[PDB]
Amino acid sequence: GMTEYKLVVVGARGVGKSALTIQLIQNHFVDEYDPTIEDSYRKQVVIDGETCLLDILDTAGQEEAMRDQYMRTGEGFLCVFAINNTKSFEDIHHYREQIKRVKDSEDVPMVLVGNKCDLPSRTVDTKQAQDLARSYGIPFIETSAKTRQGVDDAFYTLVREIRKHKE
Ligand SMILES: Nc1nc2c(ncn2[C@@H]2O[C@H](COP(=O)(O)OP(=O)(O)NP(=O)(O)O)[C@@H](O)[C@H]2O)c(=O)[nH]1
Ligand SMILES: [Mg+2]
Repeated sequence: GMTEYKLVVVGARGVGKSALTIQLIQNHFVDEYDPTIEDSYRKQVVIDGETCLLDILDTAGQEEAMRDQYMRTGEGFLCVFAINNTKSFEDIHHYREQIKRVKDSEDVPMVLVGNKCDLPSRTVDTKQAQDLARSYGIPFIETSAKTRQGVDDAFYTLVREIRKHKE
């Protein structure tokens, strides 16, 4: 595609940032846990009639100190938590606050992603996460990288949010 969208996937360790990205790009589910330092991907897609290029940065999970470099370069952010990891959900606000500080824009293209919805051990209610997304004024998408549930939707929705912001 010709229009380029710089997407950045952030969230706590182990929530499925890489598995989501690899499902989007390569269409398979990675069962292993290989911790990320930083990985870059490219994908040509047609969204809303426009062929475009997704430049995706798959980042290292936070330990608490997100890297300013990709918070400055990224145009939109996938903020990922796991529905069986209450702490990863509580962590989200710190990630959004760090991005908003670096951007010095009150609106920043973001999508909240609740991943691992295929698991039977949910501790984060869809309600709690929806309340957060509504307060931020951003979309909330539940995903499974394993079942591919919501994966395209999460990334494509983020591109739509970037489109409204830059234009
Ligand atoms: N059941 C299930 N397991 C998942 C899902 N997404 C990821 N996992 C599993 O969770 C583990 C961590 O996933 P991974 O994508 O590596 O996480 P990450 O957020 O990239 N971790 P890091 O920040 O260290 O790079 C792996 O064993 C992976 O298979 C999902 O939707 N469902
Ligand atoms: Mg990873």
